[PDB]
Amino acid sequence: ACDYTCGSNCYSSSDASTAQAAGYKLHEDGETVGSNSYPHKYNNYEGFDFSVSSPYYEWPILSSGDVYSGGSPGADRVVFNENNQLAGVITHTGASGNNFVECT
Ligand SMILES: Nc1nc2c(ncn2[C@@H]2O[C@H](CO)[C@@H](O)[C@H]2OP(=O)(O)O)c(=O)[nH]1
Ligand SMILES: [Ca+2]
Ligand SMILES: [Ca+2]
Repeated sequence: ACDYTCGSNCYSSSDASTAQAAGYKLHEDGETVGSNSYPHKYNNYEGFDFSVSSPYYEWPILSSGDVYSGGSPGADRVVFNENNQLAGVITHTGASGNNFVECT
């Protein structure tokens, strides 16, 4: 079973933790990768009801199981905060334009 389902993509908690750890490390070191400069602040324009505190940062989580290193980011993202807490997993899949919807 999937802990997070982003469209057709199936993710386990371990996938989210592995992705979050990579993005958090880059955040703490003040570095970014990719043309879109990940990780970067997530403003929560969508108004998701995150239970943890801000600031929030988005980082790509890949369907292949591989850790993002600068290529195409795909549609899915893990959102984490300043205290290394997972806020949520979201996706562009099933959403209009560049909006996000939450993964189930
Ligand atoms: N949809 C959305 N985009 C955000 C948010 N916070 C930052 N962004 C960025 O705002 C711009 C319009 O969506 C994009 O550059 C997007 O970054 P990403 O495209 O890297 O996600 C947010 O809360 N929602
Ligand atoms: Ca996996
Ligand atoms: Ca692999």
